[PDB]
Order: sequence, then structure tokens, then C-alpha cells
Amino acid sequence: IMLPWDPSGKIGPKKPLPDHVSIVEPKDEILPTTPISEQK
Amino acid sequence: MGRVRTKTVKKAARVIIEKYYTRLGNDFHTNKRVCEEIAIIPSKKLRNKIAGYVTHLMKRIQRGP
Amino acid sequence: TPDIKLFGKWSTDDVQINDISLQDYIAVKEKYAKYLPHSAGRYAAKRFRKAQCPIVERLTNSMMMHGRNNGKKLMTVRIVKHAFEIIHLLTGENPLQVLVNAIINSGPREDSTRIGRAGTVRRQAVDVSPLRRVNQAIWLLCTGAREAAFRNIKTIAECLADELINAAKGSSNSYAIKKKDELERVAKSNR
Amino acid sequence: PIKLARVTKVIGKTGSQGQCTQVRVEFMDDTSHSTIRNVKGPVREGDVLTLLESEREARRL
Amino acid sequence: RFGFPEGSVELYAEKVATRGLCAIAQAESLRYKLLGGLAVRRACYGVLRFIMESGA
RNA sequence: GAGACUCUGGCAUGCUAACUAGUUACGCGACCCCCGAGCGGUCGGCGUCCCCCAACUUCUUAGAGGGACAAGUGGCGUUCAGCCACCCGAGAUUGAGCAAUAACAGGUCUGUGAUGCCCUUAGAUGUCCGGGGCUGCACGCGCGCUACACUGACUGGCUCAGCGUGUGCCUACCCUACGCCGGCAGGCGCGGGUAACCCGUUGAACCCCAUUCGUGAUGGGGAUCGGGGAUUGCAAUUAUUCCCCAUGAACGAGGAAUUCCCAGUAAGUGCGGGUCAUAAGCUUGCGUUGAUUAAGUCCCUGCCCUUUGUACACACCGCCCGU
Repeated sequence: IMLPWDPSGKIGPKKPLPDHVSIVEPKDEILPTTPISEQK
Repeated sequence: MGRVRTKTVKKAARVIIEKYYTRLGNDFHTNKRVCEEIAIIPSKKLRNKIAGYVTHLMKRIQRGP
Repeated sequence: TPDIKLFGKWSTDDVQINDISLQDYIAVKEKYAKYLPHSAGRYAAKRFRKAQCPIVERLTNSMMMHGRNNGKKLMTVRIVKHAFEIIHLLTGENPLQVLVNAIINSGPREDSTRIGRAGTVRRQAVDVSPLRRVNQAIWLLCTGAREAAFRNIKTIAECLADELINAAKGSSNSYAIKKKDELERVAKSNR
Repeated sequence: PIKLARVTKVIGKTGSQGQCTQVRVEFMDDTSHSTIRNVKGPVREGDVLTLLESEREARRL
Repeated sequence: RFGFPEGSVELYAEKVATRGLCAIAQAESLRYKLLGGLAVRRACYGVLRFIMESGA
């Protein structure tokens, strides 16, 4: 039997396979900026 | 005595550019770091080989699609 | 010493390696000389790196042979150091010139390949490169003195010097020459 | 009629086993004249030979 | 057997979860089925179907 | 599946910290006492003196992170994939470990309380005891040890490692300092070690420096055979191992043929572990001295891919024609 627990869970078996890769999606690399002085 | 890159290396290099073309530039040791920061690879050496193909690839993107 | 490099006694200068072809492969007359035989010896990794090895060190390497004596550089240095000294007496001249003269006139100029015409043995004369001339020279000289001194009261030092002097000049009674002329004979036959 | 010659470029190996090699040469005394010959041993571009048969004009073996 | 002194030991039976990722539990289940005449075909597919339902 | 992955090797004066791996500078806190010099300072030292309030960098101590990716450069290229020579530096890398689908009437019922079926079972193929043999010799085959000498053998003096193991085992047992006696077989006394704290700085050989020998089957070589000593055990004959005197054979680099191998590799040299009451010419690891030749090809032997041809399919160790 071949287990799925590829990232962790309740228990993590020696995290992931040497060749499986996961990218994170930005959602934020747009930033249409202008010289606004938004003090905060 | 030969050095060819595999599908895992190439495909991820493609995806990384197609997301984060602004983070990256023409320097290897910065391109090295950002890939570590965004992505979670299991191995230091796999980290290296991906970036080396990324940087080779940027110089092509400068001119010619 | 910051201007001259001896072997303790005699000098790498005052000698003229006298050819063009056998240039570029012999490290004796170069100002990049050494006081002694073997250094570490990285000179085996690449293809043409062995050309940049001092000629005496090359010679020293070849002597220890036939299994009874492997890994005995220091023994061979004793032979070499005694050997160049005995040269000095018999002619009062730098043995280095006597050495290059042999290496020069001991490399065969012509040879036959074993082109057996796909299983029907008949050869064909060809030409020889510089580096192989240098190698077969040393191999022939080293397997001179050896077989001469095997069951005899002479020692390697005398027998080495004897064949060495007779090969520098054309003596026609040394192992090196008797074989060199033979190979040229055979090539001219099936030329 | 002993002669000399420098090498210009290496063409390819040859022989039943890949021991001889084809080369092209000029005679170091006239530059226009030229031949191609078979040699034995490690030979690189930039070398000098002692030719005896000054002319053979060899071909594919 | 192992010569421990009296009271030096204590036992705890404990329920397990995940009947379908462990293998020994499946093998010992598969034993008695084959002993009782059943078809090698129906059984092997059945345990195989169950393990895949589990999460493997 | 290959790759990726794990282990090991190679680099860091950067981090971490140290008598149970353990020093090295200072004080010499002592060296002993002159321990030498010398009329003195100065040099010298490996262990011997400690609690452990005089540093850890450089061995082995061992954890973390770092570092190398064809990244920079010149050429070559469908200017893609990528290839060759170079700049700094370790530039594909010692290396191994793991290993797919389908299979072979491959081997193992003498590894198993893994097991079918047959055989036997009190005058036993069970299970104990005594002895013997598995080693017997007109011949043939293979894996290896020693040597055929002077680049050497003998006799004295100098100088350097590393992987390891070690006392009470499931049914029976350690590595050894120091002394006293004799060459060893040794043998008596006391000590240490459940271990880099004791053996132990594992004072190893080959090497190296000097005497004897001088081409003489010779002091090369050490089979064979006699005699005497001791040690293990209940027991040494068919000599089980070891020591001493004598004995002193074949062998002058080996025909046809054939094996292994290109970087700390071949080869030489000897230390440990396994077997072990008694023990290595074997195997498995370890270091130590350290070459020649290539950087290519399909000619001999074999492997992979495509195209082709076939009267073969237990598959050319095939099928098959006549007298």
C-alpha cells in the first residue's frame, strides 16, 4: 500500500517526495500604483 | 559526460516566470533566493538546477518571444 | 639558486635541445626546472598534460618495473643520481645533453599499423607523432640496462650509463639502436 | 630527401581499431604545397613531423 | 518467560483507526477467506476495492 | 523504470561546545634535578603533577547552516536542445546503495515447529553410547601461497598509520600492562578494563643508513625426512598448532592457449574482524609506497534501435535432401 500523506496531517511521514513541487499563486503582483500619499 | 535538464526542472521554470516575472532579474544568486521564498522544494540541489535554467531563460526573453 | 636550478650539482642551462619536432614535449632546458625528481605528479588526468613533465621524472617513473619493484621511487632516484655522476667522469660533460641526444636519435620515424585487411594480415607503413617517439625511446633505453644487468656482476647504474652513452652517439651496439633500425627495415619492406 | 611539415587540422580517425588518424599538412619550407597523411599516436593541431616518403597521397582506409 | 519481577509490567489493549492503510490487517483478513473455499478472484478485488475507498 | 533520493569523500581560522574521543598556546602553575650544554641567558623535550575558577583554532569530537548551478567568457550550432577551450574554485565524478513488465521446469524439502504426497516406525531411517571414515592414490581439471636472486639475501641501527574487537553468550567464556624465572611451547604473582579513561602515542612491515657475500643450482629456494621440548582438551596414532639442532629436493621467467585493469586505479607490503576449546595459504575491511599506456573504434566476442528477408515458433543446439 502506498500512503498519501504527502504534506503533513495528524502525522507527517517524512515530507514530500523529492520531485513533487508546489507553487503558490500571488493574487497580488498587480499593484497599479500612483504617487498617492496615503498616510497611515 | 552530459548535462540535460528534465521535465520537472523545465516545467517549473516555465511556471515561475509566468507568475513572477517582476521579482526576478538577471542575477543567479538573487533568483536563487526568491525561488526558495515562494516555493517549497524538498532539496537544496534541485533548488539550484531550476534557477540555473531560469537565468539562462531570462536572457532569451530579453529579445525574441 | 634563485637564478639557477641544479640537481644539487649540475645545471639545466648550457644545453641545447637541438630539433624543432622534439621541441614542445621535453622539459629539461626550460627555465621551469626542478631541483629533484618526483613532485606530487598530477600529470595524468588529462590527455596532453603528460607533455609538461620533466624528462628525468618521466625516466624515473619507467624504471621500477617487473613486479619485484613497484612503488620504489627513492630506489630509482639513487640509480639516477649515481647514474648521472658516472656519466660525468667518462666524458666530463653535462649528462643532460647525453640524455636528450639519446631521446632524439632513438625515436622511430616510421612504423607499420596492423591493418590486417579484415582478417588477412598485411600491414602498411605510416608516420609517427612526436610524443610517441619520446615514449618508445625511454621504454627502449630502460629495457636495455635491465636485461643486460639481470644475471651479471654489473649493476643498473653502470649498465644504464653504458647503453646511454652508446645511444647518444651512434654506436650500433646498443639495444635502442638495434631495434630502431629493425623497425625502419620492416616498414620499408611493406612500404 | 628527408622533410618536415607542420599540421593544419585533424580530419578523423581511421584504421580497423581507431588508432591511425587523418591529417592535413604543409611542408614548413613552402606554404602552398600540401598533402594529407596517416600518423600514429596522440597528435594535436600544432606539431611537426619527420617525413621520409615525401609524397604518398593517401586515402580512406 | 523474560524473568521480569512481579508487577514490573503492564498491558494496554488499544483500538486502531484506518483499517485500510495498514496491510497486515488486510492480509490476515484475506487468510481465512481463502481457507473457507472462496474464489481467489472475488476476494482479491474486494480487499483491493476497500483499500482504495480508504484513501490510499 | 533512468533521473531525482540515502550514505560516504573532498572546503570553511565562520557558529556550537568539551577529561569518557582530546590538546595548544601562556604561567611553567612543576617538570627531574642538572635533566644536558655553558662561565651563564637560550634551546630541548614525551610522558610524568592535580583539583579541573589559564583557549579551543588544527587531527580525529559531532550537529546545524553554507557552498557548484554548464553560473561568467570565446568560438560551434534549426543560433532550440546543447558541445569544446578557458577566469575564480573542488568544474560533469572515486564511489557505492536502492532497482521496472514478462520470465528460466535455474538453485534450495540438508536454514526454518514453511509445507503436500509417498517410505519407515520398538529386532526402527527415531534417539543415546564405543570405535572408524569423511583426509584413503597408476592419473586429469580449476581458485591460490612461495620462488626462480645482486633493482638482491643475511646482521645490526633509524623512522611514520588506519578500519576494529575485548569479561558471565539461548547453555558456556575475554584484551592485557608490571614484575620473577627460560629460546617457546611458556610458567607463578599481583593490577587495569563492561572500554578511544586499560592494553594504547596500537613504538607494524615494505622502506631507509651502514657491514658480509660476488654469478657459483651458490649463503638463492625451503619440499622431504630424523630427534628433542613444551601448550588445548576427557582424548593429539593417520605426526591437529608452536619452538630448537640436523636433513637441503624440483626450479634458470614457463609451449599451444587465456584472465584482469586505465587515478590514490594496477602492483608490492602487513593490521584487524568472520569461522575460533585449539587456528588462516581463505574471505571481508583497513590503511601504507605508488608507475607505464588511452581519452578511440566496431576488426574478434556480445548488447540496443530502425529497415529488410524467411519453408523457423521447445524458435539456427532450428528445419531438412538423396544414395
